[PDB]
Amino acid sequence: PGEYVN
Amino acid sequence: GFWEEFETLQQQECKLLYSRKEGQRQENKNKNRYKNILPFDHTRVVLHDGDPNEPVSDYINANIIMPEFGSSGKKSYIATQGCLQNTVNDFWRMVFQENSRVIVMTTKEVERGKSKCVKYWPDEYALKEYGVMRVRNVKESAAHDYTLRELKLSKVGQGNTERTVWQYHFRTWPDHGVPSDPGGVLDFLEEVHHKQESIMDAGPVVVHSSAGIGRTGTFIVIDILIDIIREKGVDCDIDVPKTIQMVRSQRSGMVQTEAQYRFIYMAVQHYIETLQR
Repeated sequence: PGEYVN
Repeated sequence: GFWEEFETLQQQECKLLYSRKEGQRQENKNKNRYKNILPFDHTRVVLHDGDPNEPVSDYINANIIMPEFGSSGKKSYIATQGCLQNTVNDFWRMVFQENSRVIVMTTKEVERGKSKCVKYWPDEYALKEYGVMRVRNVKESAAHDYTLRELKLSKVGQGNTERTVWQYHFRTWPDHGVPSDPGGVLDFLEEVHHKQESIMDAGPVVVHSSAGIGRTGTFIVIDILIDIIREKGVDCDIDVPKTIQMVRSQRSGMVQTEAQYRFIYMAVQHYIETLQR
């Protein structure tokens, strides 16, 4: 899983 | 001011910091595309009827979004992320359980080399089993900005559970930013709305994007606001911040960017101007 900062 | 309004919203997040504990459980870690984007426990879609050998079978990264506190399911939405390879079966369990008959996909499967949604529908005319669910792709209808897929969903081994699920797949949203004008989205949303309205017992409309918050929140908030204008007319009160706050009380971070915020206002204004013509 990762990181959504768009 | 749009810039001031969106900044004020981004600051107000500290009071919608509701628990997200189920999505943080070890068993659910690999069911989230993004470690930090999780459903609130109190509005999450709880999946029933799971495989009794699976210790945790009740989790999907998705929340019910009601435009108003009393909303029927037919007037509600499910905001969710695009399927992961290991959550396709849970996605169809959700669609079946919630009686959803319309799905709004806001991404391609892949954009800029990254998976935004694993394909969860069969090729046209084909039949696939996804766990206990069976799906036939009956027909695809291709429009300029979107493709409609008529899917028939049923539970394997149980007759008379079949229902049609209409997947509206928006295909031209830009890889970065938002469409420069809302005409395509407005025409797409009009078809989605009439389809949902035409189905008697329909459950919530499922709407998804890579994380289930940015494009998903943009489409849902536009749809809510246009439906207010449908009921109340072009001179009604429209409060974009308050509507964003309402959906954000039900899933964190809905509407991610200032361009999306500006796009919502533009979509509503264009909807109004087409009516006034």
